[PDB]
Amino acid sequence: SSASVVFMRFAPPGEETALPPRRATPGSVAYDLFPSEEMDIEPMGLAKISTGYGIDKFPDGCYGQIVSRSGMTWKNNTSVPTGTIDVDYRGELKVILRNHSAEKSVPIRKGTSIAQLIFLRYCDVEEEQIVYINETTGERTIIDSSSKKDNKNQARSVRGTGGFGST
Amino acid sequence: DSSASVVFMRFAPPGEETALPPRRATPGSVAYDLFPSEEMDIEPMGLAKISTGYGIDKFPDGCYGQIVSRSGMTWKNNTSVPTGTIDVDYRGELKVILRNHSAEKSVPIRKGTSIAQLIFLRYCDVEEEQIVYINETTGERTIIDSSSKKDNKNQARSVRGTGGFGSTDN
Amino acid sequence: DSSASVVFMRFAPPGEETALPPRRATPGSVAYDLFPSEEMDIEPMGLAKISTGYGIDKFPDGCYGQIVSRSGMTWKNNTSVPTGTIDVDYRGELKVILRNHSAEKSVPIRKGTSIAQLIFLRYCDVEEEQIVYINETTGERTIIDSSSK
Ligand SMILES: O=c1ccn([C@H]2C[C@H](O)[C@@H](CO)O2)c(=O)[nH]1
Ligand SMILES: O=c1ccn([C@H]2C[C@H](O)[C@@H](CO)O2)c(=O)[nH]1
Ligand SMILES: O=c1ccn([C@H]2C[C@H](O)[C@@H](CO)O2)c(=O)[nH]1
Ligand SMILES: [Mg+2]
Ligand SMILES: [Mg+2]
Repeated sequence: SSASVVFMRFAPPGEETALPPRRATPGSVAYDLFPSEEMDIEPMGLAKISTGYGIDKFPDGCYGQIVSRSGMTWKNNTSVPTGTIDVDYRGELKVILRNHSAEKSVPIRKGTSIAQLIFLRYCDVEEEQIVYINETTGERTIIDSSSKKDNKNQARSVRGTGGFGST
Repeated sequence: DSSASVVFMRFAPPGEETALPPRRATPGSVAYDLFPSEEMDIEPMGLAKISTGYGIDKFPDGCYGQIVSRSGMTWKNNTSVPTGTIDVDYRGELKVILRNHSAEKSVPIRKGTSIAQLIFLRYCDVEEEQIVYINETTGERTIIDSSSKKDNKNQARSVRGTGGFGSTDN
Repeated sequence: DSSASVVFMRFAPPGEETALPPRRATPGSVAYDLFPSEEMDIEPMGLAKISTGYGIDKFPDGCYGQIVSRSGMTWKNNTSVPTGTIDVDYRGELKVILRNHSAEKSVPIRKGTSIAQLIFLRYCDVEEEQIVYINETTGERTIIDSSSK
């Protein structure tokens, strides 16, 4: 089960919630996220929209990146300015959507997907070093070095449901 | 070898003028410079959809195409590329979405100057998925749904074709 | 082992005060927090190029560096990081491009607060490429060009 994902639905079974993440076509690279509640983003506004789902299990070597959908961007003059989901995040996925229109509001509706989640491959660094390289001599001075187990320069040990500048 | 190869498809017939082909500027460049097929001026606070003249016929194995902004275009012209996720079943022409954040200046779009860059990023094409409800108090896990890629769960349509830019929205 | 190791290069000499080093905030954090070398206030609707004090001497195998926005700086300060693609031959100092989307408020850039984050993303360094023309009506394929890295 290498190319597998487990989404966690925050609402109990039988309770009403957002439409589940879905892949629009067989070659779609991302899951369309839907809003749990409806709203209208005011001109020049910034919204944090709940999707009703979290990620219980990520595919191996991947993290989740929320990116904009081209239709929502172009037709509604928006952007998704952030969307990096850490692999220890246990909370609900929230979409940050910016309205760039000075006169029009953006409709957020239950049947229409607001952004998409892609599972990107990244390197979870095991070893790191900070070096100083002398521009004139070429001499390398090791300033510091750490292994992932060292948990050096850490904000906290457990992310939990903490996000949005929680560190 | 499909693992490290790409095939771009040119939309204009061979005996016709078109955009400069996607190309990597340096040996360490991670992305292909994209060029416009036609010229325009993006008005202050404007948003443009620019034709590049090319599509992707074949992606490198396990990769998709991500259109990202160029640092020069972003900084010198006060722009952004607010979207750029290319699906591996997309058969249409790549279009660059460029936003002008300047209130006073227009952005010049010219044939010899690159407007964005395209990176082939490694992603997971999910084969098996589950939706679960986790009750941490009872230590229980209720499977709401499960699907394999071939189940085509909650799909909009079978063939993407040349459809993009909200083609799956109502 | 080059497969999961990184070497950051500090631009300031060792006896000099500089930006806080790139750090992963929690054990599950996928990105390194970047900090400013100097303090500033980004004017309303402004765009800043902020020095971080560090470059990348060595990238993990098959990875490049992508500077992306932090959700706190985006949401609390009404910003975006509109660019951040670091090429694997880049020997300069990483600079964060931060846009202020507010019309009335300035963005404070302070030494102890991270301004963006750096992810080591896996990408394909293409070895072979072709440009083809596909005749929609006939299905015939004409190779326009082909090149190896
Ligand atoms: O667009 C975003 C950005 C972040 N987060 C969550 C997950 C992430 O690990 C944490 C802090 O970045 O907040 C979201 O829900 N959506
Ligand atoms: O910036 C973008 C975003 C999308 N698309 C196309 C390809 C993609 O698979 C489809 C649906 O987003 O639209 C582009 O050409 N450029
Ligand atoms: O946000 C950015 C984008 C680019 N660069 C550097 C590295 C890259 O290889 C070069 C050209 O894009 O400029 C930065 O320092 N910061
Ligand atoms: Mg889509
Ligand atoms: Mg963080």
